[PDB]
Amino acid sequence: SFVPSQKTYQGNYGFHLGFLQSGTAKSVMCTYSPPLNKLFCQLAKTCPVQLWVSATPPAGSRVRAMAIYKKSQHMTEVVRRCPHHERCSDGDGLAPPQHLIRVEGNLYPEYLEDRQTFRHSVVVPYEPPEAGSEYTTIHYKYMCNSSCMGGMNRRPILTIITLEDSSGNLLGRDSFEVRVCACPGRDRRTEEENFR
Repeated sequence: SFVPSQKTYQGNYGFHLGFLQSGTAKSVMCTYSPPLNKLFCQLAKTCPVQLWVSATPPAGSRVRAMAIYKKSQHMTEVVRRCPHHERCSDGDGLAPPQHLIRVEGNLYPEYLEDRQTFRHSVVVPYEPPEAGSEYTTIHYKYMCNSSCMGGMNRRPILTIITLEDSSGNLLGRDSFEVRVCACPGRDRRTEEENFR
């Protein structure tokens, strides 16, 4: 499958991502590492992701989330949930069972499959920040740990977030690596130490 672009592009609206500082306590369900530009999260737990812009994009703007494998040998393979998780009864009535990335806390998600590449993505309308806020938050959930294919260790993934207009045209792009794991706080500390 043709590999989607992962090139960061702030664009005309200075679009980029942000993440709350969550620390590395073993109780943390989701934590982001700036040095690794990597999100560590527990299976099916909500992950707040921040959207920042220098100016509000036009009406009808949309935000798409798509996962792609990080290893070159895996890049052309569509990221899907493991057969077991897909068969698991955890559906919310909105997301097809095969989708790895889901949105929580948004009334308007659209779960899509590209007719050519077969890649999945989930899109929600872009909304400006709430009063007193400089960013907008979208809550994502990763519904599979890829345990059936060697886990995140063998099958690391990246999430590509794109700001788009109502017709699907690119307005901005950013991305981050994601590791679904048992103890996010522990994994981050270990990987950051290893990085050093």
